[PDB]
Amino acid sequence: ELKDDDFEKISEVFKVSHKPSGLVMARKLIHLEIKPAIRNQIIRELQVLHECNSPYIVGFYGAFYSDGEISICMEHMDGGSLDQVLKKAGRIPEQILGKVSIAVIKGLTYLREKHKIMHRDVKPSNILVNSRGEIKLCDFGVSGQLIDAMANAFVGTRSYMSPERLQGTHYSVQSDIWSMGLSLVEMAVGRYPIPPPDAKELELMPMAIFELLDYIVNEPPPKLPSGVFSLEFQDFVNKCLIKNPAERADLKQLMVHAFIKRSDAEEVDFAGWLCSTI
Amino acid sequence: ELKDDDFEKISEVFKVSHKPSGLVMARKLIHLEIKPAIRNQIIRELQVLHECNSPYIVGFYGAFYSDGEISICMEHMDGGSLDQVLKKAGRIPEQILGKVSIAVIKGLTYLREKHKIMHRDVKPSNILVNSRGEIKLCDFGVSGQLIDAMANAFVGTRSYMSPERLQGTHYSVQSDIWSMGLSLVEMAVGRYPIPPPDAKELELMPMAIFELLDYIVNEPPPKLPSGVFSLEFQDFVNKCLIKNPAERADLKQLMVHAFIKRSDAEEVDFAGWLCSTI
Amino acid sequence: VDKEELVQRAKLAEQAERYDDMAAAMKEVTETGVELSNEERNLLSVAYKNVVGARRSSWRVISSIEQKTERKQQMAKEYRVKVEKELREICYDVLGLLDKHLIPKASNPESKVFYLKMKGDYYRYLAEVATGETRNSVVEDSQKAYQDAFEISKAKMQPTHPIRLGLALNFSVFYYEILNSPDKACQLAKQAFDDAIAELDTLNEDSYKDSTLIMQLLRDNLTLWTSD
Amino acid sequence: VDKEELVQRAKLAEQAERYDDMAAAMKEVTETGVELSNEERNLLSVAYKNVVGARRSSWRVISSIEQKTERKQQMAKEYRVKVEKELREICYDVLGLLDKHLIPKASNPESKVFYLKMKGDYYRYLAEVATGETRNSVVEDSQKAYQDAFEISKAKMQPTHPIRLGLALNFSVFYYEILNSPDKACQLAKQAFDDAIAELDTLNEDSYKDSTLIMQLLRDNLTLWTSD
Amino acid sequence: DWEIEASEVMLSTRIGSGSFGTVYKGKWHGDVAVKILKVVDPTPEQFQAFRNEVAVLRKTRHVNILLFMGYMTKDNLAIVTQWCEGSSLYKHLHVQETKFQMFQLIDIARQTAQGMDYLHAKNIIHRDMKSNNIFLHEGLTVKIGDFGLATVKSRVEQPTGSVLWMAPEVIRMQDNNPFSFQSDVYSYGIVLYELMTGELPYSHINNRDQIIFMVGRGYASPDLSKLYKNCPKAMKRLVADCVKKVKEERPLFPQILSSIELLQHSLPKINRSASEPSLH
Amino acid sequence: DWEIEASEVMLSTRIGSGSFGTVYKGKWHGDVAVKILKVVDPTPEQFQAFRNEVAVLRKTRHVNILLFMGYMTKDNLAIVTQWCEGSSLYKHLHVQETKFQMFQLIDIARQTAQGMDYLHAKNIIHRDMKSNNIFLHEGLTVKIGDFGLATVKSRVEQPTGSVLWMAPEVIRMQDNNPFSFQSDVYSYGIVLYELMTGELPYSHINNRDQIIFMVGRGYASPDLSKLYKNCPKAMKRLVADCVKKVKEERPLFPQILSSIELLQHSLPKINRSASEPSLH
Ligand SMILES: OCCn1cc(-c2ccc3c(c2)CC/C3=N\O)c(-c2ccncc2)n1
Ligand SMILES: OCCn1cc(-c2ccc3c(c2)CC/C3=N\O)c(-c2ccncc2)n1
Repeated sequence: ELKDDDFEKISEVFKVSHKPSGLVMARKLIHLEIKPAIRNQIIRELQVLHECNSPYIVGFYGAFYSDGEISICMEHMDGGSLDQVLKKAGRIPEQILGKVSIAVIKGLTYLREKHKIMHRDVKPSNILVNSRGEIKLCDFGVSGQLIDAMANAFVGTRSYMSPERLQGTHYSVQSDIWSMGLSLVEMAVGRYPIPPPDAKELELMPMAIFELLDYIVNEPPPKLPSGVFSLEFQDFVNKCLIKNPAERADLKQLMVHAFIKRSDAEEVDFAGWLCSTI
Repeated sequence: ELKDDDFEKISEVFKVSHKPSGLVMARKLIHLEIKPAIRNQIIRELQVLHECNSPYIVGFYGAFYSDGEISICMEHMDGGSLDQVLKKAGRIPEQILGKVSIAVIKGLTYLREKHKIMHRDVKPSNILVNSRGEIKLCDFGVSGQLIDAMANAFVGTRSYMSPERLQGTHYSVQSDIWSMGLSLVEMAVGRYPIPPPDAKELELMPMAIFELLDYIVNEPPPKLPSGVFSLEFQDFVNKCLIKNPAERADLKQLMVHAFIKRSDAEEVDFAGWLCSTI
Repeated sequence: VDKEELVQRAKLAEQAERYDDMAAAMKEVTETGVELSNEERNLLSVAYKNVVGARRSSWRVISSIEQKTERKQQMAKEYRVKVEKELREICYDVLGLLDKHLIPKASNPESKVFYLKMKGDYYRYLAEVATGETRNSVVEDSQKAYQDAFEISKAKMQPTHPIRLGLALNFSVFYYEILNSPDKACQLAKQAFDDAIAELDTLNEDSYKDSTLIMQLLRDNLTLWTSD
Repeated sequence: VDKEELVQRAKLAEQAERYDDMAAAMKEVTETGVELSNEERNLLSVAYKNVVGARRSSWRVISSIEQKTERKQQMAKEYRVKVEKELREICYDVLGLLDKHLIPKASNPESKVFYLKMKGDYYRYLAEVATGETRNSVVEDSQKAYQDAFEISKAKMQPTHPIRLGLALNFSVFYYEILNSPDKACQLAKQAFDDAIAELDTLNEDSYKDSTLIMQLLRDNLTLWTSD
Repeated sequence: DWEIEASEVMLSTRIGSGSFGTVYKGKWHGDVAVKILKVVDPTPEQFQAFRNEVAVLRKTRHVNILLFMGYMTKDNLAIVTQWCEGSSLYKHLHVQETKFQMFQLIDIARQTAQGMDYLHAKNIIHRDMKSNNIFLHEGLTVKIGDFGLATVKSRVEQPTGSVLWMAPEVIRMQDNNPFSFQSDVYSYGIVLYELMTGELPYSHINNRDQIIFMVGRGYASPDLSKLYKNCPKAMKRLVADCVKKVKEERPLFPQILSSIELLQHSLPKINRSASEPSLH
Repeated sequence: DWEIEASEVMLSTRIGSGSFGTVYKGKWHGDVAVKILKVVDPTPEQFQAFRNEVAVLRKTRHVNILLFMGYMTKDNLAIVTQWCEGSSLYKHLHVQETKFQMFQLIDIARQTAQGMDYLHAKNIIHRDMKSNNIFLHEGLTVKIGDFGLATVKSRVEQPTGSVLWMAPEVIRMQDNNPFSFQSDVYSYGIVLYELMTGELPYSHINNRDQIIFMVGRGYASPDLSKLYKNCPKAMKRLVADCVKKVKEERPLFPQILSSIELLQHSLPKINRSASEPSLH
């Protein structure tokens, strides 16, 4: 049994630690009005998320319905999320990006092999690294009813979303893979994939949502310059980012990539770079 | 049968003539909200007023309830009422006052002997002389339910009212007689009986309601100067105006008065003085 | 002594909502043979109308369930048999009383009109369930009584009186629900309603208020029929 | 086949508001000897409660008229005799069924509590009219059943469950209307209501809503009693 | 601001009259009500009263206070406000004679008391509280009606020709400015009195100039025994305290509101003791 | 003016949230509702939005428009308005799921249409009409809720993070000022659509950024066949005309109001034909 009673607020989606267990805990206060009969459904699949643990996935704890809100019982992380850490640090080198890529790849494969469900959303703010240096991607599209409630929600400032899953209701895992490729590109560059910016900004390392979506669906996905990224890295991320699902990087050819092997072989302590950022 | 359909407005309580009979007719549009069950009562006694006619009383015609209002079917009079005619003409000589006094006296006695009901209100605006010169006093307190509705009504600017009928619920005809005596005094002087005004105004021939009522109940009724009124006239009107009901001029001693005989014997054509005023 | 006592019992029962009691009491009232006045016939109307309306609502709801539909269908059918038997018994009693003591002895025209209206109403209620030759006979008899009542009303009765208007209401509903000829209902209801319009202010307010209520009902249901 | 068919008939009847039918049907259900479940006993409760409530309201209104008051008084008295006979017959049937097939065979505690509650209710309804030795006996039996039900509830039943709360409601109304001891009603209702307050959030929302309704009723009627 | 063009308003029917005009059921974005001067002329005194009416109505925005939609100056000058379902409270008491259960009656009193507290809070004297003013929109909700001589502090007394609701000290007219919050409180008490007696105040008194004198000199007082038999005793004492002839002992509106709230908390809504309800 | 002192308001409970604040059931002369900014700071942009909110609420006085009682600047800034019985229309549709008979539903549409006509008459764009805004005070009456980004003509576009009610041309954001009366009309049509389908618009579409693109490019349209079977055909055609993707062919609010009034005049209130009623 778990409840919001034994919850001591610490910081900030509020960072509210667990009282009896002594574990610093996090609650997601994403709340809106739903029929309670629909609200019955959400908890059971979150239990399934609790019963699954992976060395590259967030800590899962049983969630529950409070007095009018849906809270989520996730683990603590001094790394917070990727958005602010990239904002403070600026840009990110190839090695860190590759290790994050293998982390998210194997986490989503763990999902696809355990919970038999797709991500249904991938976002760099949803990417996050443990204070001791572990990528703990969270908040999957596991629960259908939560996604149904989130149908009626805010507007996404930058919907890093696969155009094929947008235009056509025929959707596949390759679409989420394209989404994660876009997330990797965004965290690499450090800005939203607007058309390639000035050569000044590249040498250094407001727009409406609907026209951005139009740009994604119509214009080709942005390319990666070779003057700041290794040829294999950019080639492989572009392969992962192709709009045509035929040559989208499925899971097998995702692990095939040589830079995946380089990230596995290389040594990058996420904690060290985080403290350097912290 | 009578109705407001065959009613042609002429002038102004609206002066609205009767269409089919060819008689200029008057309607009293005194209206307020009453229970319709109470509204049943008013018409029958107005029928009794119609079936009675006196040579010194208004022409009576059957009244009725219109679409939300109580109208009264009374006769025409180019003399209108006494208020405006005294306002235009200023003051009134002794002879005219005496003839009006005998008119109102015999009219109220006609009432007391026919309809077995008291006036319940006397007012100089309710005194009025026919264009051909006949005093046609109207709007008696014949109908109880109308008086009940008029309980909830406006505030009287000058309530020429007997203090004994005010203070004590024991009331008598002598009270109405005192009221008519006050009306006669007012029409004689040409102003409300405030305490006697300056000797300037007498030689020439805004105050709140509650304190006026206090003045009536407490201070003696105003006296009549002997320099502008005949001694018998003022003496007899004062006798009619005494606050103590014991020496109030009852009907018999009302006709006893010598000036009553003088008014009967004198010749005053109300039409001539009206045209001189008109 | 019997008649006034039973009438007071009927008033006590209408203040008590229990209906079988004044149903029997007014049955005994009619069988006595005394010429019923306005109050007594009005109480007869209210009592019989409600005692049949309860069962009518029961049949309507069970028929809706039957339309919603295997064993449950059989039990709904048998319960429909029960409620139809109840309605037939009570309405047959009503009409027998009417044509025994009320209609033949009805001297004043208004009571005759009232009884014909009630007879048509209960013939209509039977037609609600009657089928085959039963439906044919009950429909013909209902129409005969209806045209009789309308003729006697238009001959010697007030057009804007409550009885004639509610008469017309029941004519219109009869034409729609039973005769299945919505057009005829439309024109008959409209023409009677216009006749009511013409002489609306001829009568007093006491009749005027109820007349306004029922012609509002006429406006409502004619709009219902023209809505289709 | 008999039990489920009769139960479906009872549901059809509650959608039809006709009550004598499932009254007889549930009589036959109980006489069969099968252990009634939650739905069947709840339907029993609703049906019997309403079939007695109609007549209870009739008696209340006719007693108010009697208090309003010579021949009319006699006829109100005889009609009161009739309605009392009806209530006695129906309630005696109810209690006989309860103590024949329901109470003795009630194994689970909750159904025992339910039956004791119903028995107390109908003993109270008799006490509403019972006088003399009749009133004495019915009052004593009602109190015995009541204290039995409260004891078994406080021994092995949820304090904030709907049955225990409505139990307490009926205890309080019994103490006021029959025992004429408003004070005892006041403290018993208040203490049970406080017990309901303490464990309000222990149960789920589905029980919580009905519990809130009935404890609002408790607040209302306790304010009624303390208003005097 | 709230100016209103003459052509847009679609006046329909003369419902009634009173208080410097006559009321019509206009049509301006749905049902409204228009208070209109019968005489076309712009008499300066009535014009100034109209301007004060505009200002005071613009000062108010409460739920239980009549919603002043606008004021039109072209042609014959008028005020357009919300059309209220049902007639005024005076009609619902002495023309409809519809029964008010003590629950409903005390609710009406509570709502109108909140309204008066609102007027007093922004420093307005209604100065004219009566039973003709109170309007009963559907659902037993209340709105305080016209504020024709209702004015702000402005730190003129007019009989307004409305007796049986005017306060004795308002009647006496000694200081030339006898309009206080307590005058409005006494008007409130009179409204409570007529609500809880079923008739107009001082029924035995008949003549108008008789009753003005009787209530003015204080010889007459409202007969508290004439109230309804069935009513909470705290409400009876509140009516008595609110109708006190002496000004300073009448309760200021926040206190009467507190007393009414206490009454609500101790309201026996059902005279009979309801038992276990028929489940679902 | 409508300034409100901090101490007087007695905030009670957090009913909900949204639209630049959170809603509390305060107590200021009876029941109210307070929209309050969660963050204490006076951010200049939110301050200016608050000032515009004050001005636009002061511009409105209609019956079917939320009654803005006041705005308090001390401490955390807030708006105090009438407390509305019952929750918003969104709750009464998709949280309460209480059935609305076509009579009641068309009444709700008529009332809210009158409200929108009022906003447009004084030249205000609501700019944010949704189903969360509509409030259902008791007696099936309607009030148009918050006007947080509702502004006057002022002759800025914000996604306001509210999809499924925003208009496609508002979504497209080409001219930098795509807020017109017809945008509000389309919001009205969407509200009608969700009222007369029983669910949110575009049920089969799920993802938010999917639905924004689908309604923006126009590939997707509301499925009119999904509406209730039982409804007047004129109402169906009005919904279709009001939901037209092309701006100029959507009807201006007086015309839709006229169509709704015609519908009221041709409303079959009772599906069955009622006969002679049980006398008295
Ligand atoms: O005999 C008269 C009866 N009567 C008077 C009004 C009235 C009273 C005051 C005011 C207005 C109308 C409009 C403006 C105002 N004060 O500003 C009403 C009324 C008002 C609203 N809905 C229904 C009825 N009926
Ligand atoms: O989840 C949202 C629930 N919710 C929001 C409001 C609300 C919405 C807008 C505004 C205000 C309150 C106050 C001011 C305002 N706009 O200015 C209400 C509400 C308002 C009034 N009575 C009852 C409920 N409930």
